[PDB]
Amino acid sequence: GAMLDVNFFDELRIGLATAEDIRQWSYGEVKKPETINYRTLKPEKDGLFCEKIFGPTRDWECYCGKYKRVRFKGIICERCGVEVTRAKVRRERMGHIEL
Amino acid sequence: VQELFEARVPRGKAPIADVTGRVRLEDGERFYKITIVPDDGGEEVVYDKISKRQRLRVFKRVLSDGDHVEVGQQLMEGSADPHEVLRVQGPREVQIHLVREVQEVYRAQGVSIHDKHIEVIVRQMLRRVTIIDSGSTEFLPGSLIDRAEFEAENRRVVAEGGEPAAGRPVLMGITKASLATDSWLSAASF
Amino acid sequence: NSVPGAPNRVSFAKLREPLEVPGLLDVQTDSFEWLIGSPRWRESAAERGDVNPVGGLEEVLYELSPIEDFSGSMSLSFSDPRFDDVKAPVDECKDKDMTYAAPLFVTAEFINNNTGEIKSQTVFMGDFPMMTEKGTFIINGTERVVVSQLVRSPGVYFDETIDKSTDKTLHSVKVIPSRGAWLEFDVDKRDTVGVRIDRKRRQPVTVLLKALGWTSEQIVERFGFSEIMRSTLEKDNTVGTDEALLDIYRKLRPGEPPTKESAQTLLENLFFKEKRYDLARVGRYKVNKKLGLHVGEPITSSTLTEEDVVATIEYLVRLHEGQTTMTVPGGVEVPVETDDIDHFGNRRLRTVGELIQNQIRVGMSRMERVVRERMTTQDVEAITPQTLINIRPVVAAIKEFFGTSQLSQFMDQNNPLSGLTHKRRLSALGPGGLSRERAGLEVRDVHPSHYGRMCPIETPEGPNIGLIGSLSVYARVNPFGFIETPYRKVVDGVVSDEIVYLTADEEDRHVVAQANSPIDADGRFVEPRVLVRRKAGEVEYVPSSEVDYMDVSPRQMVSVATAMIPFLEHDDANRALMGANMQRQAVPLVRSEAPLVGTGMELRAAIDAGDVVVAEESGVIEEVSADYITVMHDNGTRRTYRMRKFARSNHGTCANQCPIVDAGDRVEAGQVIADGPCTDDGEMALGKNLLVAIMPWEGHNYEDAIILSNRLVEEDVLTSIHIEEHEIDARDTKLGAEEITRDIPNISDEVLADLDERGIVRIGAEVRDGDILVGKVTPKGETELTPEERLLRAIFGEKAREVRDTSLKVPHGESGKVIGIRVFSREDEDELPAGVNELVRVYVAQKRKISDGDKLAGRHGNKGVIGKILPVEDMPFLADGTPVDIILNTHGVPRRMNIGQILETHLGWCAHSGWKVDAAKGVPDWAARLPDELLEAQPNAIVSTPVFDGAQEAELQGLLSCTLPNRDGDVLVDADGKAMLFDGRSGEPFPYPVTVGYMYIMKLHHLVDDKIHARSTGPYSMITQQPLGGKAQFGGQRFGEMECWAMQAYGAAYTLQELLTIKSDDTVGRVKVYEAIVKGENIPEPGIPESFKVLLKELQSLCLNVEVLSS
Amino acid sequence: KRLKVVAAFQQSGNSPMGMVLDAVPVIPPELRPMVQLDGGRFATSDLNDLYRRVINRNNRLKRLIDLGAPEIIVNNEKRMLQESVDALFDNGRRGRPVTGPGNRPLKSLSDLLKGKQGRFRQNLLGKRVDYSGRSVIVVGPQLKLHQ
Amino acid sequence: RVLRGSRLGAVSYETDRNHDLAPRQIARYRTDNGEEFEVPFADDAEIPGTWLC
Amino acid sequence: RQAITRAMADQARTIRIPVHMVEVINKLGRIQRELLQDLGREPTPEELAKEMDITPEKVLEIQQYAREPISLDQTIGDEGDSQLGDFIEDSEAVVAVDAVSFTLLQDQLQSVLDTLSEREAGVVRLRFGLTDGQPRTLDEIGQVYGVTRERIRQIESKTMSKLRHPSRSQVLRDYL
Ligand SMILES: C/C(=C\[C@H](C)CCCCC(=O)O)[C@@H]1O[C@@H]2C=C[C@@H]1OC(=O)\C=C/C=C\C=C\[C@H]1O[C@@H]3C[C@H]1O[C@@H](/C=C/C[C@H]1O[C@H](C[C@H](O)[C@H]1C)[C@@H](O)[C@@H](O)/C=C/CC/C=C/C2)[C@@H]3C
Ligand SMILES: [Zn+2]
Repeated sequence: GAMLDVNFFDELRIGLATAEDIRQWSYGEVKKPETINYRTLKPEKDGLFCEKIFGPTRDWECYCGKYKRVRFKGIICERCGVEVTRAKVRRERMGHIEL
Repeated sequence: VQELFEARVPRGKAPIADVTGRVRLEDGERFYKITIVPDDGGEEVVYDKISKRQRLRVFKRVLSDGDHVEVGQQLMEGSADPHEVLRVQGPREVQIHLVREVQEVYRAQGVSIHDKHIEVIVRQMLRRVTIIDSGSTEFLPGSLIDRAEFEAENRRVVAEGGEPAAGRPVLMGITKASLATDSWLSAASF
Repeated sequence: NSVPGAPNRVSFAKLREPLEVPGLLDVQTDSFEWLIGSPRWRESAAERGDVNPVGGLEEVLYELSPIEDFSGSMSLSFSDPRFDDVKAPVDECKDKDMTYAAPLFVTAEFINNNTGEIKSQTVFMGDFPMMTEKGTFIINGTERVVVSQLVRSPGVYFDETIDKSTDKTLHSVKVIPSRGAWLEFDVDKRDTVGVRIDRKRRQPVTVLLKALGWTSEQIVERFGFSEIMRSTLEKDNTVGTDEALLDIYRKLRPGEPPTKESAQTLLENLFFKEKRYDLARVGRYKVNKKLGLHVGEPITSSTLTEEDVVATIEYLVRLHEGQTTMTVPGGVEVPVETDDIDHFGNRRLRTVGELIQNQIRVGMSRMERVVRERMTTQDVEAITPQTLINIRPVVAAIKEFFGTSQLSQFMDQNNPLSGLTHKRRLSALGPGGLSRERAGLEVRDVHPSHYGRMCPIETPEGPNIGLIGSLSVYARVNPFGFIETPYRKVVDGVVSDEIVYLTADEEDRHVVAQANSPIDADGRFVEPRVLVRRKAGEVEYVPSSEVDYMDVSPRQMVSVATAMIPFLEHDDANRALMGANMQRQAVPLVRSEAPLVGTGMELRAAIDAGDVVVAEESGVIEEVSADYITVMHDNGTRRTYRMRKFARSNHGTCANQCPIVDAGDRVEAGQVIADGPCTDDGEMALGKNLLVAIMPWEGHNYEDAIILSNRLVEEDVLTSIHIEEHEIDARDTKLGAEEITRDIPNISDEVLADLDERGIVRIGAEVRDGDILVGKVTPKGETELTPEERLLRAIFGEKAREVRDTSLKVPHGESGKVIGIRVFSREDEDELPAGVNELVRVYVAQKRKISDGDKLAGRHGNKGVIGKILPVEDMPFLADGTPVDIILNTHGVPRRMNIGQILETHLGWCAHSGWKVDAAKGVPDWAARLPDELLEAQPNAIVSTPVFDGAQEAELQGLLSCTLPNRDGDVLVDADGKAMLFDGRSGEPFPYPVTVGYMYIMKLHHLVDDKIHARSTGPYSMITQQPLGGKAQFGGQRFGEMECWAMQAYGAAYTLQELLTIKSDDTVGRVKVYEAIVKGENIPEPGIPESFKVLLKELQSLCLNVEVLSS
Repeated sequence: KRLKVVAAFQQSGNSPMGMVLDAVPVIPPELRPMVQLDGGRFATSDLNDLYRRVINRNNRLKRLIDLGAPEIIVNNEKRMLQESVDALFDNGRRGRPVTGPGNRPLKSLSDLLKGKQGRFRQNLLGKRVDYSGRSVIVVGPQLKLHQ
Repeated sequence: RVLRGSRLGAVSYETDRNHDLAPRQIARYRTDNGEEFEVPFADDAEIPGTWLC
Repeated sequence: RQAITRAMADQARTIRIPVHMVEVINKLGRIQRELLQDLGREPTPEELAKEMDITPEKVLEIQQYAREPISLDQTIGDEGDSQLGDFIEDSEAVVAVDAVSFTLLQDQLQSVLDTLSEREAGVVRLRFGLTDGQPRTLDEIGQVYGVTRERIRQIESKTMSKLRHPSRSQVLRDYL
């Protein structure tokens, strides 16, 4: 396996994914049919855009706004729950639905 | 050109013989019943539905009854399907026929293509072989695998399990052979 | 001739044609005033019978009326539509971007059956757009033109398709109606029929026959002479008429338990009730003509009949048997034959009235459904037609037609020929028509019925050949939708003057003579063996007594834009196609000189195009100016004609209008009073007249390139205006509202000197590429500050300036003066979309010169870009110092078969220099048929050789031998048409004489400034990370698939890796590449593209464990 | 023809359990963005409707099971859940496609791959590049051959 | 002519430093079915009792 | 009917809108339909606010809230190969010249601060957080150097006067 992908490749093996691998890729169970707030235009909690699940919309900032510096990096806020990191991790983080 | 590279059956499919001997040329009612008398003691191969709109092949004069024809001689006029010339005249002669038939098209416009540009494509057609006897090594009848892979395991499986597979050369078109590749990622794009 | 203020354009024609050209926009105006129901249309239809004339609106409202509920206890009527005036005139609507509408008013009527009432109101039906006097509608400010459309006529059809496995001709019939359900009576591979009522599954005809109410005995005494129907009679296999109804119900409807009551009522509700099956009036007339049922009665009862069905089956089985005729019981006999779809007897023309009528009908269906719904839910003794009626689906259907449809297109105006050819344009695509991918190859070709109804030349030449055509010149549309064509009738060989308009069918009934036939000036031909056209499109030599119809003239089979090519009969069809297509892409120049040699179609095609102000009534001129002409009529009243100066067209070109009348002149009705964009003194003028040599010159005119002199750049000969329109709007946001002002943050006061005190620029300021046009600043909000920006602000003391600049800047590669400023504001109470307070539009204009790269063309498909603009000294001058203007190339002439340009060149030199033949010993022999007052002509005199009856070779050669000299006695051009040039560059004479003359070339709308386009780094896309595409943005070129094949075939792997990684998608790589180029280091190694990771995330998202492995 | 797939499942280290599914993954929201334009006209990405239908029917099924209902309601809800997941993975496969406003079928998750508009056919069709440009061409009869 | 879009997210530009960061603890949370998860909380911060895993 | 209308208020929209806003939006739509059928034209928003006993800016807010989103999977141009999402400029992207401008500005800032002394550059960097991203105060600077806060403030004002020179600061002036 390789999750950083620094330009050295030999094989691209496809395979049928199971329930354990599906709930092991995921960063949280999405459990509400909400996308965005209609008034303040921010992502809802536990929705299809939730910053707790997928990550922060703004670079190096939590949702409640407590941490805003690069010095706080790799940590998770105690209140809002968003891991402070870059805003390109919303491109890559996946979630799962429990049927 | 496209019906030659796809190895489809043609429209004006003139038949071919299978063995030497004089012909039992018979022009029936509204369609011909061409039978061939073999040179040696053999069966007389009958060709059923040869319509009168097809024409007699002219060679060396016009065709006559009792003409001692060759092995893979084209019977009527038209274009033989290359599947039948493979099964009759082996793998060498079909390469001679497939190049010369395509190169007859491009000469009508005075277009010059060297034959090695066509011999690359014809090489990709006859890479695989059919399986009629599975032997004892992970095989199934009707499968078309590579010639270089069918023989290489048969180099080893003749010892400790010596039931060799029975292979035969097959001719498949470009659209068929492009799908059966070893990389799923390339064949996904097709 | 027959136009009062006409320039004297002397003609070369020999034939005296009887019939003048009709109104060129009647194909629009007659159809729209048929739809309205104008009194002019009322008397026009009363001119030829039609004792009950009805408009489109009253026809729709009569086929809707009455509306009834499920009980029949209440009914709604509809009657008497009437219009108001238009709410706002034309120029005000085009200014304020309102549509050009007028209200409808319809007297509805509600009748209560139980207790007895009427309730008569005057229901406002909705606003309704109206056609102007040029055949154009106005939608939201723009100018839209509804294109006509060819469809297949409803009726019966017949064909056979032989299968070679069967070797039998298998017939078929498709009775295709309008708005109905299909049904067929095929013949299978066996000797049995196949009846596919609406397309579930095949069936025998005995099932439908016994289901219709027929016995085997009536089957035998009606169908009595075919083994096919006798074998299906013995193979009927289902006994029982009610059993036949049950079998029909069980076959047509799946998954439903059959019943004997509703099945018999279903079949009458499917094919004989005139509310869910309506073959139109045209279709009923076509069927009654084909089978001969109704021979003298008016066409009513738009549903089918069982007599027509059994006559169809009898016709099919007798065509399968093979006959020449058949009479039906009770009707006249008819010939038995198959049918052709591409014939113009089966291909009618759904014009603009038919299209608007169909949209109004499909709106009124939903309005009727809403009425039928709320007829029950409402309470009685309280409701009224004001309460029952919802006009919003009707007005939504109209507004959804005029915008956002295929047939409603922008008016193609960059010269008045282009508007005239965007109207009268016949297509086969669009709704109700065949798709482009589903277009058969046979429908693209020219059927022999197209002679006089559609031009076989003018059509687009992309992947749309033959799908789009234009009308002919003398053509005309029937009330039914078929295309008429005039013909001179001829009795006993004496050609009369009775002009009879034929359609395709009765054209095929007769035999048709030739236009240019030698008539003895008494009505009769001089030879018995005349060219003629037979029934099936054959060409014969008939004796001159069977001829019963002649053409009116030549150029009948040609379009308008193709009839403006001199010497068309010498050009090939492909190059004439290219010439007629490129004749309407010409741009309006600033001087607009009339052509020397032309046809006689310029004057009519200009004064019918509507871009020329015509004097409405005869009178005397009171006052001219640059802006208006006021005439004084014969009785007191005055009228002022407001010109349009520098109005923007739909494609950026200019639309000036200058007068041509003086102060004290006297005008007549129909006389031209003001020029248009591309007009000179009344007639069309799309280009200029230029001296031309045909030598190949130093490889600069290699492979259709053109070189020019510098005189055309110096003297503004090929220069044109171009007007562009910019727009910005100050919306409202969450954080506040954007404001239009001068206080732009972080911008120097040096570039803020142009614009005035309120933000916008002032009229007359010349702008470069990238200057500020409208000052606009938006609120932005609060962000954190980087320490370096904080320290620079602490050092310099500049404030935060929390508002963000998003101003309006002129895009790349544009310049020019500023003509006009139009500003709409919320405080001045105009209509605007929601949340927009200020809309401001700036009009920038520039004066584009000619340049190398720009595209020029003649009138014969001889296009080509400008290769070089030489100075005036090194250009091969004539024998007396005159330099030539353009230099064409020889090798492009003979292999394209368009020596019409050579004949135009010779006749242009003759028409420039002026000739005078010598009638001392009488007229010379070559000029015997040459008409009078062409024996001598002044220099710079115009002429007109018409399309198919023009100059001849002997006439042109003898006229070219006598071509009187210029200033000194020096005939510069000898008898072959050539001259002894001098090389302007070296100095020696060219050793052989070169063809010279005066051509007519035009400047096209493919200028370089709209095409040159570059990008280093600009805007990127959002979903994918590729650079954006298009000249409107910065835009990058598509490095496609075959280019990747070429880069693989070279072996250059590194360039392909770069082009697919660090120039498109490597998001962390692009900034490093730009940094490495700026700092001057080596370009770093490329990474994984974004598209591959997107593919990986999708495959992981689709429950597929895709894994990358190394070792 | 059955021993093909039976030996396919036997020979590899796979298992046939994954053809029934118990947890559905969610593609990241940057690949299905809800971007606003100038003026607040929002632009969704047409997979959010499918995900919303799956979430709604799953939550309703959970509420019905916790409530306790007769078998007809629970079987109808489970059938609707199954059809929602089917429309999410491939719209238009089983019967009529789930359509949006104006009878337009929604671009499902499999429609990003197949067809002329898929990821594969585009990625073989080629990308757009920086550092490029075009213009009309004219003849250059004074240049040398490498110019 | 051109239409622009914007996701509602600010984009900064800084240096991804790996050396000097704010230090942080790690706490283990336990679910019902024996699952363990480790959450890096900040130092000057209250450790909440329950936490959605 | 209560449960069906409640579910239609909840789940029939892409972005979620609460129940009272759905009720006033449907009221606004019904009143606009009635005034369209009565007046014959589109009503003025001030007349709608007069009818609904509210303010016209509230009418505009409700009309802003009522706008449903458009989809990104249709064909904008004539050819269907051009989808809608391939004409959207990502305005929140990296301009790729400001980034290298920021790096060059950081390098010039480092050189300019190196043209001062050690203590001056130290107190300016610790004042503005130039090295870690944390703006300390004069108490922390006087703690790390062992002097009063007022001496640190005097040194800071002296250095700010030193940097405010044309010779020392034209190269930084050109960066804004
Ligand atoms: C492909 C097509 C129209 C093309 C856009 C233009 C014609 C293509 C043929 C050609 O290359 O010459 C078909 O048009 C109709 C229905 C289906 C098709 O439309 C289609 O499927 C494609 C578009 C249909 C409606 C578009 C409406 C609006 O899009 C803009 C504004 C509105 O109309 C467009 C402008 C149309 C006028 C054109 O006119 C052409 C030249 C330019 O291409 C344009 C100025 C001239 O050739 C003009 O004289 C001929 C017009 C064709 C008459 C209508 C035929 C059927 C402009 C791009
Ligand atoms: Zn937070």
